Amino acid sequence: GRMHAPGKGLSQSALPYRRSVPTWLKLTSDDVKEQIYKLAKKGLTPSQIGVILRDSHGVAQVRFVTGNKILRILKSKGLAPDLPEDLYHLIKKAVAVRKHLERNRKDKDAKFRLILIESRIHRLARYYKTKRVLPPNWKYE
Amino acid sequence: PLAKDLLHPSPEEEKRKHKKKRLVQSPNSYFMDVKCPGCYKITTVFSHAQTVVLCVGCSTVLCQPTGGKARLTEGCSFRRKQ
Amino acid sequence: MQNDAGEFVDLYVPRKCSASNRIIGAKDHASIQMNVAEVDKVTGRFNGQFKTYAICGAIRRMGESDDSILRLAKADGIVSKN
Amino acid sequence: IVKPNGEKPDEFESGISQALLELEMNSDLKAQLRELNITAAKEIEVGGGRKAIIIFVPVPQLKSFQKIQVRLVRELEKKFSGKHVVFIAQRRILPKPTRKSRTKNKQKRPRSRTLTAVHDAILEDLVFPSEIVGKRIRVKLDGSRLIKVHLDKAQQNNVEHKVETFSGVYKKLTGKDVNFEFPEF
Amino acid sequence: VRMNVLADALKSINNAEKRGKRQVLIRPCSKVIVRFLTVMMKHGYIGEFEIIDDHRAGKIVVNLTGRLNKCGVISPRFDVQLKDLEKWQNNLLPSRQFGFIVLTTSAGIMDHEEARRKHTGGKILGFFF
RNA sequence: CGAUGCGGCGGCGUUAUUCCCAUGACCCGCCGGGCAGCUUCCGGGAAACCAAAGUCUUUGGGUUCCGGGGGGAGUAUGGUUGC
RNA sequence: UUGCUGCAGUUAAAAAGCUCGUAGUUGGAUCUCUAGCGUUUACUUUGAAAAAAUUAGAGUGUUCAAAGCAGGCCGCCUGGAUACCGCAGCUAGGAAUAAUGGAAUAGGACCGCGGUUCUAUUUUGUUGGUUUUCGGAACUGAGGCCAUGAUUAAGAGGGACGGCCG
Repeated sequence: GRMHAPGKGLSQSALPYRRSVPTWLKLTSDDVKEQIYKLAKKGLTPSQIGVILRDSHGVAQVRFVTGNKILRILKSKGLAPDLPEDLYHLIKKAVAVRKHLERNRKDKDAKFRLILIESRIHRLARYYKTKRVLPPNWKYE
Repeated sequence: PLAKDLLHPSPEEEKRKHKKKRLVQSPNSYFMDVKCPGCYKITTVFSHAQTVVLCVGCSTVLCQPTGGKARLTEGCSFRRKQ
Repeated sequence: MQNDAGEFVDLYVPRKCSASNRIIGAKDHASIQMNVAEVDKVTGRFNGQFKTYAICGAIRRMGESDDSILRLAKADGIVSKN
Repeated sequence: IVKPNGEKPDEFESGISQALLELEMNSDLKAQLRELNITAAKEIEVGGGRKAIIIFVPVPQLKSFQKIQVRLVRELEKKFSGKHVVFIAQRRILPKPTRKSRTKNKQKRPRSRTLTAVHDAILEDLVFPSEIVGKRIRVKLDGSRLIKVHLDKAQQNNVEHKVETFSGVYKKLTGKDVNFEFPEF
Repeated sequence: VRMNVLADALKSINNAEKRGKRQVLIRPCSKVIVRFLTVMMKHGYIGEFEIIDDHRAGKIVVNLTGRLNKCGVISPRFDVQLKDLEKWQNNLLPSRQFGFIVLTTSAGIMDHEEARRKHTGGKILGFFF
């Protein structure tokens, strides 16, 4: 089921068997790379970049056409962000809830949900410190 | 019950059954090409799409983001690719 | 069944179910032994030969004796293919 | 034209090298073949007498060979004897590092340099015209395996008669029997 | 979450056989399951099975003959020696006439009788009879 | 097995936004996750009952808390928390 | 009726009011040898080491037996065996199973190539002064080659976005 919820939701992406590039795809590996770079400069997230490239330009899977993933391409050049996507998003959700809580002292629900977010930050931070993508002195405030 | 070929299910039963609980996984989504009424240039869009997409040819909205599949604008004709 | 002497040391060899291949017990009163007749290829008359099926109590209770008889009849060529 | 790693060419590939030398000046494929080159070429007896031709080519050029393969096979098959020709990737297969290895395994062996990955790549490269859609592995009472490959209906008539060629050629360089079916959709 | 995939595989086969289904679907598929099923087939309990290969992690479809009484897993993987094997085949097997314990040994995954024959201990995976 | 709540998917025909589509309200199916219900010799249980309280002598998926005849007793004392 | 094998916890005695969480336990597919090694263990099989007595157990008519270590043949021919000995520590095979890592701002592997410092203690029959190479190291300025280097994306999980819902 979920991390911090009783729901057993089964809703994710089902990537097809055929890894083969579609015959109708005109864009080449280098052309896609140039597109990813141009998108990345506008200040976007690998998630958003992948969605925009899937919707607009008709690239089913970047890793199939190029042979490398979005964060990996941006890492290889050096247009990758300092904090990983998911940790950054948890921190901005945490500070948003804390900003709400600072006015509302009675909102017990907000306090409970903050505790649940903080737990996700710490559990993800520990993993990133284990893989040595963050420094070992990295704390949360 | 008791005799079904789990190996070779009938293709209509295969399509009905959930995308993740199929014998071999395949997405229900597809890639389709759009022909805008006030333009000559062709564009490709994802069946369940999430961003309002723009045709830079005439600078007009094509498909709308919805709960499921993206609703195309009136006049713009969609056709299945492979 | 057989000791190293050679002779068979047993009261009776029990019948196994034609469908599920379970041993039909001594006091399995819901177990059935059905005889299905053989027709003459030309005239379509009961020649005298018959083909026997046995179904255990479980398969009778489940209500899968029907499909089990049918699929056996299909396999043995009593029922026409398709 | 041919650059072996042993620095020792054989009569067969030295034969086919010339059989390719015409297609530059004869056809409009000179711009393609000039940059390209084959490494090895072999013959195998499948279907009890049927001679099938293998051409081992380098991996980095293979992507370019894929573009011209569909035409080149007919051109080759017309130039010399009407025989079934197919292009294979020359895959260096580095063995699994055991507790008693040589002073060579200083680096991690890539997953692409593994028996399973190589065999799957060779089966992909073999049937390039008809992209593999499904794969099954049946185990029979004796214990022996059988690989059932499920191809697409887009180029069925293209390689319908090559099922014998593929069924024969696979067992030579893998050591596993293969069968080929065409599902409806 | 899922731990000891063999446990789910053997439990699935056991339930299917008790219910009287002629085929059973197992997911996911690993070498350990394939070798275990191979040992079960070699002694003539299941018969032919197919490995439905998707790119993620395979599924097995097993033809079931009405022969298998029980097929159990032993968790965790206990350390079994030749001297202790009498005790195990005394405890788990229903008779000394038939039934087999499947050990993973340095030689490979194999039944207890072959383990005695080749003279090597290992880890207990499961039993069937 | 028939309902039901939220979302999605496909399809005759009624109606409203005049009409065409397109959205609502219905109608008939499907898929996933929830609140449940009816039926059943799947199988358990001392039974009452339970599709879990089933897959248990044919006894091992992972892990936490926790009972050991009835009283004395949630008592006495000690510690710790609290005005 | 203390349950590791092997017990219970709806009503017989029993699941914390509820969620988070560190330690603890458990953890999804996938990779077929050149006197030094090979990535290191756990696991398993073998070997030596391990006091007798005791226990199992060979031989032996204590008159039988519990015992005892004696005895048997007409000066002789005998016996005083053998096994087990948790764990851990040594020793040599196996490599399934289970942990761990071998190259990701390439100071990565493998090949011949440029120089800085020092040294081996053979050498100009032996002997005193300079300069050497060979034998052997760290530091580097480049070059060729690797089929050059990232398995998959869990009906595991986090996060993103879309239209709702209560």
